[PDB]
Amino acid sequence: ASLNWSVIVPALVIVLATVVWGIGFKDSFTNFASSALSAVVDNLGWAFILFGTVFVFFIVVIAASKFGTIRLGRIDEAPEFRTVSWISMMFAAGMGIGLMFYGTTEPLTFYRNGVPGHDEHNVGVAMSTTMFHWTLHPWAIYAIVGLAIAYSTFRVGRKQLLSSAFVPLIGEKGAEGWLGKLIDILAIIATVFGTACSLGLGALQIGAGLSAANIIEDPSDWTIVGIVSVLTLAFIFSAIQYLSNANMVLAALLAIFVFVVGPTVSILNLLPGSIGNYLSNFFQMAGRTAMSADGTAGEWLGSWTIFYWAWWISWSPFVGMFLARISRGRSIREFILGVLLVPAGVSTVWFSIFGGTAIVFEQNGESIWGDGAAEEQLFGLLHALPGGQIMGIIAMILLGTFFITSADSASTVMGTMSQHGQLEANKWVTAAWGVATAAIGLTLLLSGGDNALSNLQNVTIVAATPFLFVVIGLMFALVKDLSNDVIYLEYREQQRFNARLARERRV
Amino acid sequence: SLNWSVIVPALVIVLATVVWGIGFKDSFTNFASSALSAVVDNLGWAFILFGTVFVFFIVVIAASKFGTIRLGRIDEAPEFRTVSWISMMFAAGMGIGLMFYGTTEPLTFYRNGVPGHDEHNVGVAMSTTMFHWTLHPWAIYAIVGLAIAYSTFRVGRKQLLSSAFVPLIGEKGAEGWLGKLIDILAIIATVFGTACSLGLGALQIGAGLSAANIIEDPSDWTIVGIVSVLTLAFIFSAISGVGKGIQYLSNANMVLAALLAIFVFVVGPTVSILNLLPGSIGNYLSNFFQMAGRTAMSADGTAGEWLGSWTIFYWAWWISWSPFVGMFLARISRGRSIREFILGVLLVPAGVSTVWFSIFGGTAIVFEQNGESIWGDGAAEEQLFGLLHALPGGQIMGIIAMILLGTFFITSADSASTVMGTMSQHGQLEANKWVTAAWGVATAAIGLTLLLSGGDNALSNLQNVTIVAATPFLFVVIGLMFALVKDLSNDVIYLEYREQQRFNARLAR
Amino acid sequence: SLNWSVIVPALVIVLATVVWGIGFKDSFTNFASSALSAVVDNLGWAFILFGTVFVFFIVVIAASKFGTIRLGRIDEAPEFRTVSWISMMFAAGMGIGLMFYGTTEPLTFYRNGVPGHDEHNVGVAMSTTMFHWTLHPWAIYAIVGLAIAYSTFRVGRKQLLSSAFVPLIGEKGAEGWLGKLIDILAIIATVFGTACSLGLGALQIGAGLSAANIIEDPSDWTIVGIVSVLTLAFIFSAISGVGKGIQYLSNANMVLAALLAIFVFVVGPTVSILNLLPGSIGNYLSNFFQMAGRTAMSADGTAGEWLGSWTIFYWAWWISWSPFVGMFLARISRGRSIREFILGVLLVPAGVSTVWFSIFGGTAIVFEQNGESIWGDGAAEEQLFGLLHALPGGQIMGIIAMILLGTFFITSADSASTVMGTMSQHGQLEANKWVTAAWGVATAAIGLTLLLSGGDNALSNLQNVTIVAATPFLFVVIGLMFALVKDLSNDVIYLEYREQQRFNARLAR
Ligand SMILES: CCCCCCCCCCCCCCCCCC(=O)OC[C@H](COP(=O)([O-])OCC(O)COP(=O)([O-])OC[C@@H](COC(=O)CCCCCCCCCCCCCCCCC)OC(=O)CCCCCCCCCCCCCCCCC)OC(=O)CCCCCCCCCCCCCCCCC
Ligand SMILES: CCCCCCCCCCCCCCCCCC(=O)O[C@@H](COC(=O)CCCCCCCCCCCCCCC)COP(=O)(O)OC[C@H](O)CO
Ligand SMILES: CCCCCCCCCCCCO[C@@H]1O[C@H](CO)[C@@H](O[C@H]2O[C@H](CO)[C@@H](O)[C@H](O)[C@H]2O)[C@H](O)[C@H]1O
Ligand SMILES: CCCCCCCCCCCCO[C@@H]1O[C@H](CO)[C@@H](O)[C@H](O)[C@H]1O
Ligand SMILES: CCCCCCCCCCCCO[C@@H]1O[C@H](CO)[C@@H](O)[C@H](O)[C@H]1O
Ligand code: NA
Ligand code: NA
Ligand code: NA
Repeated sequence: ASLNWSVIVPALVIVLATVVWGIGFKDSFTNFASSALSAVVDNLGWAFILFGTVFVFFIVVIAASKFGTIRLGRIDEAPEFRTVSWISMMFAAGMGIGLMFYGTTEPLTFYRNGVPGHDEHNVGVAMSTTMFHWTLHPWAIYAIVGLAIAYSTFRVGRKQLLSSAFVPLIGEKGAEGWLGKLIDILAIIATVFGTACSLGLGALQIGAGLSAANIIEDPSDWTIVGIVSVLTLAFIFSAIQYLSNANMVLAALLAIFVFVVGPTVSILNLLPGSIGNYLSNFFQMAGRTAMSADGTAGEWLGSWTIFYWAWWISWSPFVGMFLARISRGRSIREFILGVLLVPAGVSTVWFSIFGGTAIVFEQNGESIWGDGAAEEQLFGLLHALPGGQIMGIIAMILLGTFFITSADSASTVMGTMSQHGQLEANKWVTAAWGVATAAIGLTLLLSGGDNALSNLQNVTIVAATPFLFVVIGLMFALVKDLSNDVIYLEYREQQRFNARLARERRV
Repeated sequence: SLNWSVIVPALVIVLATVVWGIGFKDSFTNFASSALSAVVDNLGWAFILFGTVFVFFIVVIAASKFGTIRLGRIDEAPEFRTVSWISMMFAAGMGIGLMFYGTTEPLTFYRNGVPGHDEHNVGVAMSTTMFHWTLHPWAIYAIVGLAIAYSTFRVGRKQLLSSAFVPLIGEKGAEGWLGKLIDILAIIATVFGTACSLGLGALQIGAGLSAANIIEDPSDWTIVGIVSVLTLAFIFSAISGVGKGIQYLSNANMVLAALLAIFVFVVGPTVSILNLLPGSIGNYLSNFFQMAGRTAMSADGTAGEWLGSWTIFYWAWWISWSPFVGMFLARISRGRSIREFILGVLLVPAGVSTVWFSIFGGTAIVFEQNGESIWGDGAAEEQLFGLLHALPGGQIMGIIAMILLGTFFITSADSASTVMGTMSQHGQLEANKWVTAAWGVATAAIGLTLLLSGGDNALSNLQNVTIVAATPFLFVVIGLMFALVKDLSNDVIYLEYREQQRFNARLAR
Repeated sequence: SLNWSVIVPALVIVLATVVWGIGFKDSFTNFASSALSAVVDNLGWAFILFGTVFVFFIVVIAASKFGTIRLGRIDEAPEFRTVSWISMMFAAGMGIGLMFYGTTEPLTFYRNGVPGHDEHNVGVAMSTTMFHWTLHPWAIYAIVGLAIAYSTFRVGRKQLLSSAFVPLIGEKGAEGWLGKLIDILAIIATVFGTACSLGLGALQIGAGLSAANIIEDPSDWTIVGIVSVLTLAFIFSAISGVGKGIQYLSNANMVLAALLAIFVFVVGPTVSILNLLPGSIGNYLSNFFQMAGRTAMSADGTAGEWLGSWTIFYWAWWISWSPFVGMFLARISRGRSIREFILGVLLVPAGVSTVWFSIFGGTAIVFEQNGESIWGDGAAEEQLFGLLHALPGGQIMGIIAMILLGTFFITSADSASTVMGTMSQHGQLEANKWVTAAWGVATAAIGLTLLLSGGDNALSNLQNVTIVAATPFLFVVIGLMFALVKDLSNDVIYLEYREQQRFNARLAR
């Protein structure tokens, strides 16, 4: 049995090529990234937008059908994790700097400028579209992949790999053929690029925060390299439930502080308004394409919606693998519902607090927009409240933990996929994957410079385009696998044997 | 016998309110206004959010596996015929809200508009009226009635609100201070809700008698006489015990309501009404979750006063009526599945309300459009008769409207006094006559005080007081949601199969 | 064993219509216009309300416990392959409506707008097209087909529309005057709904021939020739009934439709079509109840003309096609679950329609936006050919569209004639050849008289006559809902248990 180097060599060489290209040819690299972004958006925004909603419909249908009763493993099998631990490690493994970066910038921006098909200065629209971007589509994508891997690995006992879940469509040989290796390579590439995007955004935010805190006058690239090296040493020392709990506690502390000291009643007013507007406008936002607003929503979608849909598909491999790991013995209905609704509620509360505070300030006359730097909005908001100077440090500690709870899980899963789904993989390969993620993030940030944000968005969309089709195909693979279950095999066989009525009619 | 520990606090608060209202009608009004402002500003979000959470919760309970549990033993058959059951359900749960706001509400929303929408929009008017009168209120009633029914029949506990919280607080908690507090809150909510209904009924009857020329001056003594008659009835009803007064008056209510609705339908713009019907339902389900999200931050944060006048007042009113309506619903729903109940309570009254508002609001809106407006001086109690006198043969339908105004009240305020006696006698099905009479007189008193104070308005005071009185019971209803979930999850049929999971969880480690 | 009592009433109505249309082309037009106005004004609410009630009803029936029943002997299996089954359902369910309104409808709504919305809105245009062509119509078909299938296979009753009403009127009623009336209404609706399609198809073929410049100028003789050809086919195709011509022609229909769709998709704005697709479904599902609640008094009360032209006409058209399409759907759905037939009928045709309207309406709208408008004179019968001639290699596609029109009509006309034969022969599967030929000739004659009358437009006359003829059958479908619920509830599997619950209720003391 040959070792799985056919999935290691291509990914390494591709990422090294990307690194050298981004270093030595910054202008050419940026031009190529922009051109690829334009092509991908123009030709596959429809695919992203359509299947974003098809995922949510598919997941609800699966949990409301006969398949919901199944359990992940042998019949009447019991779980191994407590419910509270299960959710605490669900939310903290599939989240990063997304909430901290776009907690304030997103609803405030949509309030100020508006969205296609709607006029500016509409709090309901701002909050509804934020909830759209952060509540049910993103976690439906994770639920589909996690459910597929959990079904493939526990009920059927296959190896813990993405290619395994495709066995019904392609067969065991196909799982071990070129197609399975291609799927694994695509998964690894998507993981690396998604995590690089997250690392870059988080580093930018930490740099802006340190600049605001007056520790540093101007954020230097050397500071970013130092931060990444510190993270490298930290995780290397590490190589988790404790860190997940710490993340939840720190996030709760910061949210509670802002809620108590900010406009409490306005936040609590925005809660029901946010949820109601979200479900009023759910399919009007899901049906938004480049042909809306007389064909003027292309740029907005490429900047906001398609970026998010590609971003959350980049993280689907390693988040889905983790969720499959931590969901042994749970029913399908319980997996799907925990995953889709607990993180959705957390995100709702987070965005309500921070977006509501920002919008209330913008209404009162005080402004935290400033120059419009998306990386300094959080710290501007905090410095607009008493005790912000001490909560900045808690925000920085949280930021750090949000990527260390995920990068830990990205590297572990990437090691797993490179060893035929072994529970533990080579430490050296894990270190190499961590270094690769760091290197990709750093080169993207440096190459982008002024346009670092846009460069990250373009690259993640390009890298995540291939895995959209993998996730689409995995829907059919999961359906076929669930249909062909031991419970219903005999019944469907009886119907198939009763298929002689067609022959009788032809007679 | 009688508790004597829930009665005394309740009577003390009622008498304090009465003396405050009569002795100092300016201080009372000022306090009511201040408390209303504070309550709205600090708990409108609670009212608005949980109004919708109730509907979601009850729909999920009906749709889930728990909707098969019968509200009796497993081999149980309903004791009431479906038509009689639903007739009593509607007659107990709807007082004078369809008569008072049948014409006023859609007409007001057409003329003035609604936050976040342009005026003179018939679809919006009808949709928001249906929002206020269809699903959200009967969802509250279904939750409370289901909790009490499950507590009393399937588990056999005492017929009280406290007994439904045994899952959360246990028997020692249901007999301690918390049980007494819940019973006192339930009694107070019932008294204040019924008093608000009594005040609105008295106002409407006075206006009607003015219109019909039976009495020239609607002075205070006329209102006292109206309340005295309205109390003598509804006290003889649950006292003489000469027969099935409750069922006979329920049937009379339904018959008179049908008669008046049919009259207006035939003599009014029939085709316009029938056009409104599908339009009303479509625009409702179109804007159902956009109205559920309307709050004090909507319309660029200027919708507070409108919500205080319309939505929060309604949500408090229906919450305050929840205790005794829920107890009655539990009473007449033995041996009915947890889904037949949750779908005969949600859907039948919602359809009746839809038809009622379609007919009356459509007639009013069509008259407004055609120039024969009936707004007059804007008195909410002078709309219906103003409408009725605008149709041929309507001069003799004022009397039927009054008879109907009365019957609606008598029927529900006889369901309320019976249940209050039951609560005050540790869950005795057949309450004491004297306790029933005392609660009826207390309700009448409170209604009279609320009406007399602030005579210039006489309507804002009712809304302020009912919101303030019903604020505490919102949390009781939410706790009822959790208690009901726990009690359904801990059924014997589910216990016998789920115990193995807990037993084997430790072994599997 | 011909009926001779259902045939004669239908024959005299058809002959009266033909004579009136031909010999008096002014009186017929005036009467049609007057009847259309009256019917719309007094029953638009009925059409609009029950359109959505049908969708809700069929969804509930598929979701409820009745979904598990099989439409055959217990533990029976389907007799037709799923792909062939669905191909036949789509090919018989619809004829020349996607070829006629594929381009005209979305383009018209994009240009002029719809009531309550501003013009030049792509989302609105697509959403309302989808509304007219996706869920409501196939819901009507599902209801009627399910009723007939359950009456015939599950209960072994006769294959008639009167038989499905046995639960409500009893066997003596099924052979009584009411059964005869229902059968006559079914035949009349079938004839007058198929004549509408024949007229539209002939008009479009004439326009296409004019566009191709095969004929110097169209004349009534060309229309008569086209109608005669389309009658010879569909009368020469039902004669044999042994060579399996219907399945082969259905497959040919699907193949040619796919070919034309693929050509337009590849050569037209592919990316814009693909952009519209998810946008279409989203906007449908957003404004699904906003459109369901659109009636004659929406948008300042000027939606009457638009509704009568578009939505009520569509509703009436599909209701008129319901008898024969439902009987055919029942015919080819033996031994399938109720849920599997209701999903197969509702969803696959809805998806095919969505894709069709995307590909064609999207191309038209994109051309409108670019300035290459295909509107021309505005005639609805040549928008498609203008569109095709606006694309490279669109000259052969003219001929392909013509053949597709022909096959479209033939596949449904054959089934209509066969079902009329079964109706006229007491539900015999194999009808007499002469009855089939006579009914085909009657359909052709009605189409011709409708087309000749009102020669200036010839389309408004078709719409008026279709609405008038399909009005009576709306109530037959509404009654079919109740009949179906009664027949499903009283099933053998449930009859053995609900008796216990009924007996226990009576002794509830
Ligand atoms: C004025 C207001 C009017 C409108 C009100 C509408 C709002 C809700 C009203 C209340 C409805 C409660 C329904 C709950 C289920 C009850 C039945 C049950 O136990 O079986 C369910 C079933 C359990 O399986 P089962 O045991 O096989 O069920 C059958 C039983 O065996 C038992 O079988 P049985 O033989 O005893 O038969 C019982 C019978 C009882 O059924 C009924 O009577 C329920 C009727 C519900 C439909 C609407 C109300 C109709 C009222 C009929 C009576 C009219 C009276 C007058 C009132 C109206 C006046 C105008 O049938 C059912 O069991 C009902 C099945 C429900 C199927 C789905 C219904 C939705 C249809 C949607 C059609 C439209 C499609 C396009 C949508 C486009 C969207 C953009 O579970 C499900 O399939 C789901 C149930 C829940 C469905 C509704 C959920 C809400 C709708 C979506 C809301 C939007 C948000 C969605 C996402 C969430 C986040 C936002
Ligand atoms: C989280 C809040 C912020 C929003 C975040 C995004 C999510 C938005 C949606 C939030 C609403 C969730 C509604 C509840 C979900 C279901 C929860 C659940 O577990 O409930 C039961 C799910 O039950 C259901 O059937 C769900 C029904 C949901 C109905 C929709 C909500 C009500 C809508 C009311 C308004 C209607 C009118 C509006 C029309 C426009 C579980 O039953 P079970 O399947 O475990 O039982 C076993 C049995 O075998 C089942 O047959
Ligand atoms: C824009 C306007 C919108 C208007 C919308 C109006 C919607 C109306 C939808 C009505 C749907 C009713 O569909 C419903 O189907 C279920 C299927 O089990 C039937 O269900 C019924 O079956 C039998 C009694 O007959 C019982 O065993 C069962 O408890 C009962 O619920 C109901 O008799 C029928 O009423
Ligand atoms: C404007 C017209 C009305 C539009 C309404 C849009 C509504 C969109 C959002 C749906 C959210 C569904 O959430 C799921 O519900 C399932 C039950 O259905 C649960 O099983 C599941 O757990 C839970 O996540
Ligand atoms: C505008 C604001 C709208 C807010 C909408 C929020 C909607 C919340 C809906 C909660 C529904 C709870 O349902 C129960 O859940 C239990 C736990 O899963 C089940 O055990 C039980 O069976 C079931 O009845
Ligand atoms: Na994390
Ligand atoms: Na009453
Ligand atoms: Na056809």
